[PDB]
Amino acid sequence: VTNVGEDGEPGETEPRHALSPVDMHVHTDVSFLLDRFFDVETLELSNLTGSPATHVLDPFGSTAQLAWARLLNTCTYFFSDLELSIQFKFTTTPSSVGEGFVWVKWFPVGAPTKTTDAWQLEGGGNSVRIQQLAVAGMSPTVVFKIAGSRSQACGFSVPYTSMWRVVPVFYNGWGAPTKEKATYNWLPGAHFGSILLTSDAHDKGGCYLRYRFPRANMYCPRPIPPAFTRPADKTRHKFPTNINKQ
Amino acid sequence: VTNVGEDGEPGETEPRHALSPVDMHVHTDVSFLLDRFFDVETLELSNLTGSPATHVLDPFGSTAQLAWARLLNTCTYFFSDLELSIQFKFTTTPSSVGEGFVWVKWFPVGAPTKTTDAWQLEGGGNSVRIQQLAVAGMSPTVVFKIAGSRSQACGFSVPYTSMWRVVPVFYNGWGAPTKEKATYNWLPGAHFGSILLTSDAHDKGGCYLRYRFPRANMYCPRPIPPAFTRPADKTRHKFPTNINKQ
Amino acid sequence: APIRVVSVPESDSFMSSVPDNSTPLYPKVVVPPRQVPGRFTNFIDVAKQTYSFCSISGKPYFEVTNTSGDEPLFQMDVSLSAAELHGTYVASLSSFFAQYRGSLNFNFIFTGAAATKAKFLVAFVPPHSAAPKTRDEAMACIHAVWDVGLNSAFSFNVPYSSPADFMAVYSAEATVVNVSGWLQVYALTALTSTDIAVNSKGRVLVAVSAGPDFSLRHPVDLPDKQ
Amino acid sequence: APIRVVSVPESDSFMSSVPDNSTPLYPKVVVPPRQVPGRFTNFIDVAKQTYSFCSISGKPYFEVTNTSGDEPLFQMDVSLSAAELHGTYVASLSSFFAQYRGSLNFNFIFTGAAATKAKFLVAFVPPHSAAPKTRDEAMACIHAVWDVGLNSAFSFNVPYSSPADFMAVYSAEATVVNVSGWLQVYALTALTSTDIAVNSKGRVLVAVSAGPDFSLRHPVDLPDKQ
Amino acid sequence: GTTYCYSKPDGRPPSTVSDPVTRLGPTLSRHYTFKVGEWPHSQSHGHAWICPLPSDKLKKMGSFHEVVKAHHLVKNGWDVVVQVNASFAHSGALCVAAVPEYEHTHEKALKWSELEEPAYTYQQLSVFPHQLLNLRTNSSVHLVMPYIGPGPTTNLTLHNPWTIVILILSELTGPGQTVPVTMSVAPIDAMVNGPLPNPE
Amino acid sequence: GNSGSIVQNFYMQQYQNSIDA
Amino acid sequence: GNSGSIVQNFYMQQYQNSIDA
Amino acid sequence: GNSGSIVQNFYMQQYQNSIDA
Amino acid sequence: GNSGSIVQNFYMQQYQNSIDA
Amino acid sequence: GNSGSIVQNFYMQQYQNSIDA
Repeated sequence: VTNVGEDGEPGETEPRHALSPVDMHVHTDVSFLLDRFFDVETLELSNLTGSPATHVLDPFGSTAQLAWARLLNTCTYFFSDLELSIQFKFTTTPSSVGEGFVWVKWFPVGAPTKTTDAWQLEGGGNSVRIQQLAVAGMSPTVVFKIAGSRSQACGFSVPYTSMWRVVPVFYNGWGAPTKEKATYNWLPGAHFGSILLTSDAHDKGGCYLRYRFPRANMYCPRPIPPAFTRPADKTRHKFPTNINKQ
Repeated sequence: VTNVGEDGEPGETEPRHALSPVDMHVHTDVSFLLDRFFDVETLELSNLTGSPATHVLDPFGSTAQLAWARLLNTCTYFFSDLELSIQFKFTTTPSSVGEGFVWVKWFPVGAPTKTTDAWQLEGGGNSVRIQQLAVAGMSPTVVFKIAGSRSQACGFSVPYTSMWRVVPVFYNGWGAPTKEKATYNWLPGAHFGSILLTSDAHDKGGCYLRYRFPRANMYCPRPIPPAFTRPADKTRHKFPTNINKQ
Repeated sequence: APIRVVSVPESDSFMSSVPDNSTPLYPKVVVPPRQVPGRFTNFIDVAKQTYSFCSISGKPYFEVTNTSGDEPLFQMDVSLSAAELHGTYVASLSSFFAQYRGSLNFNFIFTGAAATKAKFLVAFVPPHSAAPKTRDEAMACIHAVWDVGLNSAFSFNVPYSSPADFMAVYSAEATVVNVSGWLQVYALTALTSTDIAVNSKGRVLVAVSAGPDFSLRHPVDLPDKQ
Repeated sequence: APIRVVSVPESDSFMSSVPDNSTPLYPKVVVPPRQVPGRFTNFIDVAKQTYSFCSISGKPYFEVTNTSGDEPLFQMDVSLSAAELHGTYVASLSSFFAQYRGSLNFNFIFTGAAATKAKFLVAFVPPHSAAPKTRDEAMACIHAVWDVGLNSAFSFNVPYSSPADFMAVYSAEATVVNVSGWLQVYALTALTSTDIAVNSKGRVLVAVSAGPDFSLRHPVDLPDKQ
Repeated sequence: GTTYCYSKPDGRPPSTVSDPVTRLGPTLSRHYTFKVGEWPHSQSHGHAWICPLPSDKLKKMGSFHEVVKAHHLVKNGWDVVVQVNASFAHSGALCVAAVPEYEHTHEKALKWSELEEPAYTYQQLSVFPHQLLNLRTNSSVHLVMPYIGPGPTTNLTLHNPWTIVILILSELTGPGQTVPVTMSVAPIDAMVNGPLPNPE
Repeated sequence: GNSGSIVQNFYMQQYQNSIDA
Repeated sequence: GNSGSIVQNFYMQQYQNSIDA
Repeated sequence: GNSGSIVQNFYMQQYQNSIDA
Repeated sequence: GNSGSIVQNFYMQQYQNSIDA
Repeated sequence: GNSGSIVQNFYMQQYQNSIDA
């Protein structure tokens, strides 16, 4: 009704002159936001010996009070590639480790996983045994030493290996014919694969896993959960900040 | 009157032949002068644990008897980008530190700041906890080890993040509606952001912050304060120098 | 033949957001065609093309009754940290960033019965000593008269007015870049009905969208909950 | 395939002024348009287009009285470290550099009343055993006669005369590149007035500007205060 | 002679307000005339009358005052003429400058006052747009200043970009009486934003 | 989005990332 | 002013610095 | 098959591998 | 005299040395 | 004979070896 300004008639609104651009919406770009390293997960090393289990790279159903957790939960289907940074931080005395090789093995979505120490290295009496699936071969094996290491880390890029054209972040159905409470929001292979960290350190320290998601694509936006509580009616939340009145 | 030389008439001045260029005024160029690392500030590391406060990068109202301090006070409004060099110098025995990771986090102008240890790393019994805001994510996290480090430093470039089109080095007014002696030459966000240095070293040593200001622009020149005292009438200041009569 | 190289001091460090990729170890994987509808590339677009309902006292609406007048029915300070903007998409998306710029579009939807009618005055009050308490006070400001029964829905744009090019997403004790004023809605007339025993009150749903000039910059990490 | 590289010995060192940038960690920030008047790009321009007042005994001027003659009213040695150049922009800007080249422009402004008059002789005396004590001595040098009451202001250029292409900003015990001589101002006649009881003295303000050929090179760090 | 401070004024509306901007015409933002104070023989070089614009005299700016008072933000320049009333037997000189973001004022913020400038400041005040007022040559200074500030507009209640500094370089000598300092101020290209509530 | 080095293609487009069909 | 390497643009102009509007 | 760097030919084709006749 | 690398001009001629007038 | 890098001429032919007359 009437539309634009200053007569005050019913339905009439005053003039507004829209602002000019400046930032160009570059920062709200989906793939820009996800192409950075995020500290998601922290994990323990397995001993060289025994029958270790692989850790699945699935950052999807998180509750973590971190920016990547909510963000990954903003869409229904997701596709992206992956980059990893694995670091190693001592939890004991750094002089406990004189060599400290760490074998990292990455497995594509669908890879077989049973391993037991099976590859023997021999030298002057004593010997060392590594896992059947830690050896360098078909899938990537990375070996880094923690001892004098200036960064006690490694890192590499890996692609989207799932069989699904897109990863369902939410799934209204079951991933298996038997409909068990377990296979509910499920679907097999809705992830990035799995890794196996193995080392004579294992005690002595842990890791720090960071994910970077290059080439991200999101489908079907979903509601974004709050993050903070609701302040009192008619008030404003007040947070500590850079700006703030001294 | 008469103008040029040798008749000695009232108002007449003798001939002067201006000198030819040589240096081309390159060194008095504003952005050239500011694009170099300056040792401004020195600061303490926070422990990995607790609720640390962030240090705001504001080199503007300085009194320091250093060249960057006066220079930054030569204009009314300033704009430039930023580069940092953070170093770490032991104040105890270098052998106290066997690993010494230092987490650096930079925050853009306006970023929320409350942190408490919240990310646990686990390994062989013992565990390590880092701040909520030290983790790698949305804003830059840099991690360097001090132990064997050949330079115990890190460094990176960051842009102008303020919301003001220009930073007022001087402000005749208040930055908040409540006019408190505090908010007087103020204006929120007239800076480069803030950093958070966090480490198991914290005691054991400190840092050394150097700023470099690429792309500097200065507006409205202001008076430049003296630096030295006034010598006696009709004399000259005499300083130790490279040249000086042996 | 070996190239003279000088190792920078920031050498073996991490730096999380480097503009460069890591080395690839599992090449040549061709990914299946992903048809699938509804891909979005920028969060600002879904914020602009979509509306959420506000949280007025925990409900997505305010009420007018047959007894109203003077006092404001809805009042919220213009800051993304405002309470009534709590459950919204725009407010929630904002927590990922440090600064915002632009307008917010609010649209009120009167859901009172067809046999019901009322008129509202909605005002945008700029920063001031203290917020008006009655409508005769606020009506001096930018305002619009909404006569339901002309249009059941009404859109009002809260403008961006500030000396700064961007304002803070995360508010705190009032600063010059913290708050932009207040949005208030008054009842120009109380609810009238065909039978007050059947319809005594009507609810106005209030929804928010990002305005056409709205923008968000500076991604930030989540601080301790509060 | 891995490239043969040889690490230089100065390898992991710092070197503060390297002509190169650090690695960027927070890309793509478009900065708001900064209109704002009065941007300056080179300090030498503001030094040349601007004047400051000297510090003659703590005041920005020297005085002539109805009793003057012979002796010099103003005397300063030509060195940026001179006392009377103390509070000036040109002197203060100079402390950031090691060497200077060029002329200085001094302009005297007679602020004595309109009913007042006097004549000055201003001389540039080159390095010498010891500085003239009377004007008949100095008048053998480069000088100008300023009759107030012809022009109330008078500009005089102190030239650059030296075998070196640049001289030192930071002076010390006299060297061949330390000092360039003296600037003196004498009273050719004492102040005359319409009534000596009303106006007995008049003050000449003395201001300095960088000359057209003036320049500064070699940025230097500030030494211990003195 | 007219001195433009940094640049000439513009009538461009603030880039940062998406709400209606009202351009006050000349007949609305008129012109106001004040006596700044009296320059005496006792006052010494370095002494300055500090006149932030306007803020302690906004209440005496009639029309402009009424309009500004009712709105939140204002962008505008000023046209000021400072004069002095002295005889041809008076000696002395002032330096009247227009300073952006002037501060010292010990938080007697936005109040016209008197202070003693600190030497390097009075010596170098000429580095800001100014004009010398030598009592043997002239009696007026005319400065025109554009809007200036960290952002495209401000709130005059909390910020006064421009402040006029009238400083004594050469003390007053000659006839015993004082020299009154006078000033005309006219808001220029004033633009106003966001109307405030009714004052009940 | 977020790859700004001239050296981002040190490895071919088919080795560095996946390829859409 | 003070960037003289041929490698000063190893990272794009929009990644290395800010950009004026 | 499996050599994707632009630098895979840092050494000439006759130095890096064997050559078929 | 004695600078024979292709990389001797890694830094511009005005940064690396002085310049004659 | 036995120099197969593209970088074998990182240093000029007159700096790297001797020159026949």
